[PDB]
Amino acid sequence: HMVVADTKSLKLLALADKVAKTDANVMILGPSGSGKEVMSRYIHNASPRKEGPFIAINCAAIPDNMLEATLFGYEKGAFTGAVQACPGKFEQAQGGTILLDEISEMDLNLQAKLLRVLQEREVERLGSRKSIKLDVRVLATSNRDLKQYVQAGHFREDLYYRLNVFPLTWPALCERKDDIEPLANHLIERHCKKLGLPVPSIAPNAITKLLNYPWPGNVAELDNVVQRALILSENGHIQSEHILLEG
Amino acid sequence: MVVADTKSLKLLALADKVAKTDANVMILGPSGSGKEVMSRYIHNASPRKEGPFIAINCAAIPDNMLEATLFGYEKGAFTGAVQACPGKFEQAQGGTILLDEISEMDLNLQAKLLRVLQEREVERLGSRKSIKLDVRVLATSNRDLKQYVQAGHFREDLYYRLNVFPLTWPALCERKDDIEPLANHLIERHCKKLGLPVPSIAPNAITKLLNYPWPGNVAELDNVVQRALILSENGHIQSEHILLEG
Amino acid sequence: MVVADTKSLKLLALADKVAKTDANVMILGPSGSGKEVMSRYIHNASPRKEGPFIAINCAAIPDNMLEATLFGYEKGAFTGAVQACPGKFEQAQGGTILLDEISEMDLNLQAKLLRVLQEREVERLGSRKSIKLDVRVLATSNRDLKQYVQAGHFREDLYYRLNVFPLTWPALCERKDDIEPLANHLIERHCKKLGLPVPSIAPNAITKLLNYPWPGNVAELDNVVQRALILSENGHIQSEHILLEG
Amino acid sequence: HMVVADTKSLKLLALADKVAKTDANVMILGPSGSGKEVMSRYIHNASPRKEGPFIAINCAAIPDNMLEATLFGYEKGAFTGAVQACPGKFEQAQGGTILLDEISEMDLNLQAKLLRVLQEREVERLGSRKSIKLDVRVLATSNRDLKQYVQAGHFREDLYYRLNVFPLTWPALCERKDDIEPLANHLIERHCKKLGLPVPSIAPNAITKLLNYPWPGNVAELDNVVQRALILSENGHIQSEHILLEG
Amino acid sequence: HMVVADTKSLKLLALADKVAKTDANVMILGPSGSGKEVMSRYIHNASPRKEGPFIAINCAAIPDNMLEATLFGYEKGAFTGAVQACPGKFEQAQGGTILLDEISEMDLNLQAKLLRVLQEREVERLGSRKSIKLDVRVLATSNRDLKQYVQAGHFREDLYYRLNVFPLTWPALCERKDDIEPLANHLIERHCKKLGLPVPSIAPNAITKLLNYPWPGNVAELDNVVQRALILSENGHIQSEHILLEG
Amino acid sequence: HMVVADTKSLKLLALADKVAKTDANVMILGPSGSGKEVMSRYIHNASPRKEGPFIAINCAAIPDNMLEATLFGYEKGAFTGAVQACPGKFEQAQGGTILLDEISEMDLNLQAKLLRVLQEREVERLGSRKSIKLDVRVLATSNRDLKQYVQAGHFREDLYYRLNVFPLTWPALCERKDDIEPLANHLIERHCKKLGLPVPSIAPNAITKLLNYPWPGNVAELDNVVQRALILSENGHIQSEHILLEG
Amino acid sequence: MVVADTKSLKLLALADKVAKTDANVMILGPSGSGKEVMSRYIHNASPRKEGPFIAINCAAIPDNMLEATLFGYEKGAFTGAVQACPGKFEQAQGGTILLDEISEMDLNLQAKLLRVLQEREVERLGSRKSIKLDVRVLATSNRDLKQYVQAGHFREDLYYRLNVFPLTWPALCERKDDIEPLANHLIERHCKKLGLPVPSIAPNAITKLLNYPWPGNVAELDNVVQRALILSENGHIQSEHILLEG
Repeated sequence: HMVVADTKSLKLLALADKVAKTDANVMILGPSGSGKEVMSRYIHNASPRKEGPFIAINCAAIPDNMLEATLFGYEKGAFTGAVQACPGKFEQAQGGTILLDEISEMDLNLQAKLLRVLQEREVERLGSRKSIKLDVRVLATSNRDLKQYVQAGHFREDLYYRLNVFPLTWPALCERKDDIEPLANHLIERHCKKLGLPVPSIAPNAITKLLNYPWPGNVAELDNVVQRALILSENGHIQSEHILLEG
Repeated sequence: MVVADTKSLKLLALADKVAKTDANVMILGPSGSGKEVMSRYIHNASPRKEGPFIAINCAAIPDNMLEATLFGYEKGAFTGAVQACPGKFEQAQGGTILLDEISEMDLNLQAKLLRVLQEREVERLGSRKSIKLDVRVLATSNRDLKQYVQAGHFREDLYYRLNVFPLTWPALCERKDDIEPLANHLIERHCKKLGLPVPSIAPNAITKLLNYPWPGNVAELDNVVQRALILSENGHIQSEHILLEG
Repeated sequence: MVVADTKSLKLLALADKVAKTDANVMILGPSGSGKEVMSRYIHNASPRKEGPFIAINCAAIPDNMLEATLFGYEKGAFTGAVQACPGKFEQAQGGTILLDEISEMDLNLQAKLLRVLQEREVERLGSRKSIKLDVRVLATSNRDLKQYVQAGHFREDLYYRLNVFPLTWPALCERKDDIEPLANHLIERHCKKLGLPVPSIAPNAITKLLNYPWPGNVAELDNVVQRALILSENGHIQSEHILLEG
Repeated sequence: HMVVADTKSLKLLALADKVAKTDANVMILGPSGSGKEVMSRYIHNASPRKEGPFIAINCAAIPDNMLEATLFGYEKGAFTGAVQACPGKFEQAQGGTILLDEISEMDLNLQAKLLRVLQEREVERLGSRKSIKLDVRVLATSNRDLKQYVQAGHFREDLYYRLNVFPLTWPALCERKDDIEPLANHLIERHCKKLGLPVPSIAPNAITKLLNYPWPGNVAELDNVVQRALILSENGHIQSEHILLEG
Repeated sequence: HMVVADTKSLKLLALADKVAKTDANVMILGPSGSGKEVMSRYIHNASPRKEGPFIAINCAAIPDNMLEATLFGYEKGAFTGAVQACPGKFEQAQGGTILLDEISEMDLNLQAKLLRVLQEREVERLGSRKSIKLDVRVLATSNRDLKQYVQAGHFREDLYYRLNVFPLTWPALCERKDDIEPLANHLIERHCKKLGLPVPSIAPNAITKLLNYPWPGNVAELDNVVQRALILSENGHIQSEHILLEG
Repeated sequence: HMVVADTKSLKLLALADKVAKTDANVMILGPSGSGKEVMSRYIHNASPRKEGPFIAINCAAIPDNMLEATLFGYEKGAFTGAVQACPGKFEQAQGGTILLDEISEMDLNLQAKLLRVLQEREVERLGSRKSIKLDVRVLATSNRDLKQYVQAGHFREDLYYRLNVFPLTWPALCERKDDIEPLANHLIERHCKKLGLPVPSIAPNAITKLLNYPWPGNVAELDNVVQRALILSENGHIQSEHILLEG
Repeated sequence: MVVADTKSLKLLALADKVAKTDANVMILGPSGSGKEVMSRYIHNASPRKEGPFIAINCAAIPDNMLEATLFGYEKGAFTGAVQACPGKFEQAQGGTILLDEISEMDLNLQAKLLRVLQEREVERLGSRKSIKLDVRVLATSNRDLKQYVQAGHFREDLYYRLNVFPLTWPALCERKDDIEPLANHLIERHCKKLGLPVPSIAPNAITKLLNYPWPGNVAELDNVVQRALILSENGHIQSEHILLEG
């Protein structure tokens, strides 16, 4: 789960705890990453719905234009290709929490649909006129200023406010450098756990080399550098020579 | 309908006058929930009080189903119409219908609405049969309709038919005396909905709310208030709990 | 029907001249409902007064059904033609038809109308059978048709055939002596259809109406009047009850 | 038909009398009007085919793009809409005269078909390979300088030469003011005769008022002014006040 | 057939006699005129195929884009409208001569099909894979510089050289004035014979009037002026007064 | 058969003899002509695949976009028009040599297919997924610089290197004047033999006229001049007067 | 593999360290045969050396069958699919697949590829059934992927998945000590597949080959070599047989 050390991150987890015990929609802003989903589950496991299902969907990763079809579901013959009936992600997240990752990639028409789901607390599959009563807690993320996206006319203003009741800005890695070392060691361990290998120590100069890199790719880039260093050290003591950043 | 500003009370005074009549009411101003509740205020003060109240947001209907929802359709009137379905005008029989954000209707859809208003009857899509209509019409626009007409995006004849009695529900910053009662209203109905006790708002917090221009109006006030309730852990809302934009 | 201005009376005097005949009357001037009441006046003053009077607005028919309603259509003449249907020309047999806003016809629709006027025959879309017509034709336009012809949007041959006896029904500000009698008529017919006793207008209210340029003409006057009746609560309309966009 | 008095118009009828005796194609030039057809009928009744049929078609007045279909005819199913077999206008004008009014409205493809009709003296209906022998004399009109229209590439040069064997330019009404008074009297007469009314006289001042108007609408406009004067005079003596022109 | 008198034309006919005796493809260039296809016929009847068929097709006059279908022929159903099988123009000109008039109107694809016909000396109908063996001599014309047309990418270079073995340029009427008087008389004769009328002569003053006109329409215009003159002269002797030129 | 005399031409035939013994792909460059095919035929007859089939296809002469269809072949119903099965040019060239004349006319997709054919030594018809083992030597031509064509992104680089293993640039006729006279005589020869005529000689002055013309049309243009001269001389002695160049 | 240049030897040394793992390898540099020779080296040095090795060039598949051949497809999944067909991933089960020139995939194919890497399972086109995959992934680009991501033509998330262990296989001029061993190698395999004795390369020819920049790299060297063998009549290759760009 969430492993931090920087004071700004600790403050952000503190806020995450306050909103967790409620049913408010959480908007996780900041650069795109995987932490956002690490917090989403954290919020879930801290919410009164910890035993409920946790469903995640990335609105910027679904090919063949099946974002709409995945969210709301569809009946047999709702569109060219719909060979079967299929429950939406909202249905699978009944009594639990759904995560709409990268929500800023929804077209204006899809937002108008999503708005109705939030308002009516009911969902209807594509090609269906039957509504489904919904008890689902909604989380969402965005790597861009939604307020300006509303101004640009690419996002609904009404939907914007309904989702920004409790925004949390999960910052880049360079703005929380105290998180780098705990995160680095965490990646080393979980990768050693995959292969039954003992976790190796990490050199001081290696750490200093990591702390002083701006990390434009954030956690995703850190995971690469670490995994790369583990290859170089052959799962052994990693030193500054094993740390190859874009420098 | 929670108001307190003297200019808002004047507006409710006008609303009480048209309520007694069957006149088309156009509620102007910025988009919001108020235009929706001020329309239902009129209904409950109208001779059609006990009648049905139908609302439709022309800027919120997905899949281009605005026309199909208003007038209804017969089976197979368009690709996807797998059943018969009455229009919102039919559902508003003997009562009131609200055409929220009416400026979103295309010129063709305006021509159909015009026919409905003048002939007091409606026809479903893919239907030749007219249905006699006894419906009081309310509408809403966040645009200057006259400027919209002159821009050639709105029918002039339809404009005058809907603009016999325009009420302009202003922005929240030009009716600041409504802000404190509104906030307490928003807190209450949110707490009641969640089965929680209603907290009060500290004097400093009120001052903080009154001096914000509210570019998002009521929709933003509900935001701030719901956020404050989370920060206050459902306790009394202090100035520290009110985050506006920074 | 309800005029008092000397230039309006002189126009109705001209209306009686053509009424006796079967000549095509072109009614020019601002887009209004007043044009239809004069065309009714022409009909009721014509030897076809006992015949039918059918009106059609060429700028108010949705779903591109202007051609379909004028000429009629057989079953399956177009995708949607689910039945046979007589045109507006057939219904006006032995009487008078009013082609309101005739400047909205596409050049192709004009060529078909020209065919009807010349041969005194009509044929439904889908049909090759022509129907002998005995119909007197009236038309309107808020547009300089001569200018429209030069702009290549209107047929020159059709123009001259309809411009035998052009009558220009002027704007409301160019016939202000009609304003006061018209205002009382709008009050009377509105109150009567709502079962309310008819109120009169205060002198100050009259002067206020006479000195407004009326960019919306009779359509706008009806708005202001109905608005005043709401404000006056069906009492005597005072100067304060008259809210125009000054 | 025909009512002239101007010296330049009398010469033009004199020319019409010469081609009438022949089978030559006549191109009637000048501004569009009814006079174009009444001279075509004058030629026909002065022609050896005077007992033959006279067929007229306005190429600029046939709706639904039925120009080609009306001229050549069509068998059942030649195009989407052909629910029957139908003879062409050329077939109807067999042994007589056909009038192609405003011929400059034909597309270059339609011209190519008309060309082969003039050359081979045969016509084929749309959707038919069966050719029909034709004994038809051809007349045509145009409000356009066909030579300029040829040079512009909108008209076939070869067709231009077959049709402009004997051009006759029926001028604007202002270039033949001596025709105005006889023409006005003709209109007053035929209207009153159509209603069984006695023909009224026309004041000298009314005549002079008509003579000094340029008539941009030519004969078509004159007919309007005359009718309007009859309406105003109540079929009575037309005076210099029943003549409403422009102002 | 050929009615010439100018030494310029006589030298061309002299050249025509040489190729006639051979099977070489003749390219007749010069302004578009009926004049050519008289030479094409002269070439044919002076050729060893004088008893064979003579088929002429004008590539710029075939309506409804039926150039390719009439030249190659089709089987039933080769295109929308083909309700039967139909031999091409090449098949009809078997053992004789075919004339491809205005060959510069063929699109690059049609040209590629014609090229293959010249090489393989066999043709296949549209919608047909069976190839018909041919023994046809090919003649062609063009009113434009084919070389320039090749450089403009509107004509195949290989096809150009196959057809331009023996190019004969049939000049404008003004560049061979001594042909005018004999041509004029021939146009009067064949027109007067066509209508069963006695053929008249042309006055000397009328002759000189014809000789000093540049003839931009060439012999299509000369045939026009003549037919118009015969109308005015009432089939009598043509005087200069009867000759109305466009100038 | 290759008839040359220029020292630069003899060098290319010397090179051609070296590759003929091998199985390498030969790219013949220079202006488009027929001499490129008679070199392919030469290379074939000098190759160990001499007795094998020689199949030639011009990629710039196949109408109706049937280039891809004729090369690879197709099964019944591979495209709208494929009414039967049909073997490709590669199949017909089994155990022999194929000539891809003007290969620069292949679209990038068709090039990617040809590349696979060269690599895997297999071909499959359109609409078929069964592949056919190939034993075919590939020769190709191009009237343009393939390197610039690759740089222009209109030709695959990898394919360019597979085809330009042994490029031979067959120059224009002006860069090898010593070939003109032997070529011209050869043309006079074979053009006589097809008619059963005795071969005539060509005057010294006439030869000199040939040598000093730049021949922008090369061999194709030379053949025209020769044929034209034979027509003018009536298959007799050719003099400088019979030689009409574009001058 | 040939290799003699210190640069290439260090790259192969790095290849050995990543071979023993299941990490995705990114082989960068100009397009050539050498990339797949390294991808095969990585395989034969990996614990999956006895497993299947599947190669697919994303820039060489005709008729847009890149997505189809990679993922596989059920019958009639697209207009052309007349049969079921397993994808390249299915064929590379328990072994290694090489996605050659991966920068040619469109953003959609990249999204599909991403899910395959994440979930370690694939589903054919027109199929809902997911196939569990034990497949090691190698990839190749002749393009700066980082820049390609910034240009918005490549997914950033997919980029970092593949950029765990990037290896840049340089141009032939940046590793000249490989030229001579590579040259003799190309002669050897070309002569052996043609049933000819292998010729040697003269000292003067070697230096002539060493001082050419090789913009076409190995593909050009193989080209130049094969041409030399023809000129040498399969004899020893002299500098006179080396035709480059003179």
